[PDB]
Amino acid sequence: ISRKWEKKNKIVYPPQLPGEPRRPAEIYHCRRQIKYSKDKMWYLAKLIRGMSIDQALAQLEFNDKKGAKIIKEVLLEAQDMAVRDHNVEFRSNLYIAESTSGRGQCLKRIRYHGRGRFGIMEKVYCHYFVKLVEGPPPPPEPPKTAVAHAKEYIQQLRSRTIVHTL
Amino acid sequence: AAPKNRRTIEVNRCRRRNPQKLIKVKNNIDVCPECGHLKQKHVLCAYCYEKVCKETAEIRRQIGKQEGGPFKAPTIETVVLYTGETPSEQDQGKRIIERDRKRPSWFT
Amino acid sequence: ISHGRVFRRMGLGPESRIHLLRNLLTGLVRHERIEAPWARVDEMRGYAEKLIDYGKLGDTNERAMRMADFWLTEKDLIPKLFQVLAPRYKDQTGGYTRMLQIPNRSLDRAKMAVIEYKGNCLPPLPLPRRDSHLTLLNQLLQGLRQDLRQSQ
Amino acid sequence: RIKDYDANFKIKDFPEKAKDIFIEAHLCLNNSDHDRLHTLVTEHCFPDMTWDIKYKTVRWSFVESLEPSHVVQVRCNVYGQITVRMHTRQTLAIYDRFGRLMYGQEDVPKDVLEYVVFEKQLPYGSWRMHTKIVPPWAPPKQPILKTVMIPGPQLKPEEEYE
Amino acid sequence: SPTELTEMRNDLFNKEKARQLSLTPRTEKIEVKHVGKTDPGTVFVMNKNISTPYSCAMHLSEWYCRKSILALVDGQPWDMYKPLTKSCEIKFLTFKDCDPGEVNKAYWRSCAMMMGCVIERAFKDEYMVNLVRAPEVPVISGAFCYDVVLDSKLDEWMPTKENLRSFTKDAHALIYKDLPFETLEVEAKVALEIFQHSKYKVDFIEEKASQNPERIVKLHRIGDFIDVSEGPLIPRTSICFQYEVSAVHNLQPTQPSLIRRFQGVSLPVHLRAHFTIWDKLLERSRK
Ligand SMILES: [Mg+2]
Ligand SMILES: [Mg+2]
Ligand SMILES: [Mg+2]
Ligand SMILES: [Zn+2]
Repeated sequence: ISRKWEKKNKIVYPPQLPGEPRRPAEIYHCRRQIKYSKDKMWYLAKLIRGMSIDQALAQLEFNDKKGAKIIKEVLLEAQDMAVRDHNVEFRSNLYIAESTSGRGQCLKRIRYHGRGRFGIMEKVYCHYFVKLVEGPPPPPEPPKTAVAHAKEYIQQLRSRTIVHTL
Repeated sequence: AAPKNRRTIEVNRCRRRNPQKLIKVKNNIDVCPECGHLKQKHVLCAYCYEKVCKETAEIRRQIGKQEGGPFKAPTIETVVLYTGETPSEQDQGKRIIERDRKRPSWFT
Repeated sequence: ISHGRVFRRMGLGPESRIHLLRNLLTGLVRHERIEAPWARVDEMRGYAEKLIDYGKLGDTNERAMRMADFWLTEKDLIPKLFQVLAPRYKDQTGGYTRMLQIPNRSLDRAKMAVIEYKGNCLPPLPLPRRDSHLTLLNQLLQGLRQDLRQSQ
Repeated sequence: RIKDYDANFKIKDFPEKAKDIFIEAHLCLNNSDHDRLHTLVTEHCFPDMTWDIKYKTVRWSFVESLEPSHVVQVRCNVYGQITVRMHTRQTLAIYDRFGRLMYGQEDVPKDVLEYVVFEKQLPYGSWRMHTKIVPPWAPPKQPILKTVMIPGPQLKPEEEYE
Repeated sequence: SPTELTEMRNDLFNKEKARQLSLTPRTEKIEVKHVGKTDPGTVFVMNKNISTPYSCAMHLSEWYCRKSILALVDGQPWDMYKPLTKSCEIKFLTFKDCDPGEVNKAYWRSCAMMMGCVIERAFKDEYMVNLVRAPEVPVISGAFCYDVVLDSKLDEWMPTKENLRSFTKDAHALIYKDLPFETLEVEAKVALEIFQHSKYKVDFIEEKASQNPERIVKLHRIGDFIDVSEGPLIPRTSICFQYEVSAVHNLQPTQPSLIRRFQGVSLPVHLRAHFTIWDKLLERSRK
């Protein structure tokens, strides 16, 4: 097994120079061996990916999936540790930069079928990972307008060269 | 019928990440003015409803203690009175349920 | 095709549906506030209103007594139905029940609702209240109303 | 008792050694030298110095001592504790995991009055910082850069605010 | 030149900000307790003269920041971006409170200020525009009013529907810009230094200095637009959602000068009104 996500919180950066932009705080948290399918957890992770901590908590509090409660607990723990240990000034000033579900260590069981035959069940377990970044959530990538789209087309036209000649 | 070929991870990703599959963001969530916890606009506040349910459970337990057994539902109205409260003229002739606590502010 | 079908298909059949609604309605009559799946509460609200009307009809009405005897599985509630609820609503003509959705059931995430008889002794529900008349929009609309009244 | 156990100790000469030990221990904190810390401070001191400073960089520097350090109180399988009052001038700058300043100024010196209690074990023992007594009348420490939120009672639904 | 006037006014505003923030060096800690109904008992150990009720809301949650328009500090209304000055009691006021009166007044003043900025920056250079005052008309009046004196060259010109629509477009451009409502409590001397080129603003500053015990005046900037505020304003122009310069009316006493009153109506994002209700509100505001 690998546990690099936990270690990711132990990296210490050198002191920043006064004439340097303030480095946003990053907090890595995870929960291991959740009795939940990673495929099902991925939908919740994608849902809360890129949102602010408060918005993610709000969505999870009212989503009906079982993994929603687990992710809410993980996010609350992440917020608490970010405030206590990672010197994050404001609780609400955090957004989910990364949220993914990983396969856990699963157990194999037997499912009995009709004619003395069987299948191999898998008591599925999954991991859950979050990175919380201090600061307002990055603005959503605006859809490319017709102006920019035509600009790209014209750039493609201009890039044309006389191929296969001097 | 059995699969004729294994579907690739590309096709599977397409199918299972199609926005029809993805969870929809809910924009009907709002803050409860009473307690400040989150609530869906049409749904009742969970925190406030739990407060009311716990107070109702206490009142109902007192009701059961006073009734003393099954099939003893009163034939008169009921009034809940808290510590430091006396029955009013309207409350006269009504079964009094006494609660050993101060009247909740929300309760009236 | 279910055009015009007004009754949900519940339980193990029509009789089981009637019995489930009867149990829910007996609980409602006993406790004056019952939380149950949303669809079942919606189905039983009409029957609760109908029992209130039958109680209004009076004790002496044999038809009302038979209806109450059928619908209230606990016979101690029939005197209640006829002497506590119907007298309470004698002034009213309808809307005896308040039904409000509740956060989904923790077990199976079922759509739940709480249904109560109005004016019960139990603590009031956190009823949803409209925005105060003193808000910006409401004050502007009050200005509209005052201007129209002054015009007329 | 100290002299009958050692036979070469000097109360008058102690303050210089105590000051040197203090400066070296704090420089070891600056450089994250736990091996030298375990020799310069006791086991009751090392956790207090290192636990909250783990995962952060401290830029500590002693600039001068205002008044000369002098022994104050000494008491005594058998340990001997010496209290030394030091009114010196130091600097601090504590940064986060991300190198963001969170306490003090890297250059501005501050006057610090403190009472360092050293201890020694009486064959191969030595004099190591054991504690720091903070007077109840001590001036408030330097304020923190970041603001703080202190949650109120996380009331359960049945509970009511008082 | 108008650009020079704006530049120098902004320069004076920035110097005043720097002086005020330097007057309190280091980080003095003040305790502000949440006296609000929800989240009771939370005490915030904030930086004096730096932290704001918006910082309090950020500590609490994002919903506070989004929904809180004003802050009652020790019972007095405060701008969400006005730095706190002492340990106190704080209560955030939203639009949907039981008695939103103060928030309504603040939003109303902010809308008037945005209207004034649009008015000043809309007209062509050759025409002189001088903002005289923003009357504190009630919300029941159905329209926030801003009083201006235009160039004598335009003494017989009335804005057309297209001109009003252009004013609305400029106001919506400001809303899209989403500028904060920077605020300062600045001495009447500095206020007069800033507004020395406007007799109306000078006399308004004099009235405010007379009303208050000291000579302290509320000076607000949206962007490159210094103005005197009758009271607290809203956090950011993005609070406004619907905004319409409804009409313009010349005041009856025209002999001294033409006091033209620009009447507009607005509604925040939190209180959006349907299209038909908004149309009726526009009709009632055009009066
Ligand atoms: Mg078999
Ligand atoms: Mg398998
Ligand atoms: Mg069924
Ligand atoms: Zn609530």
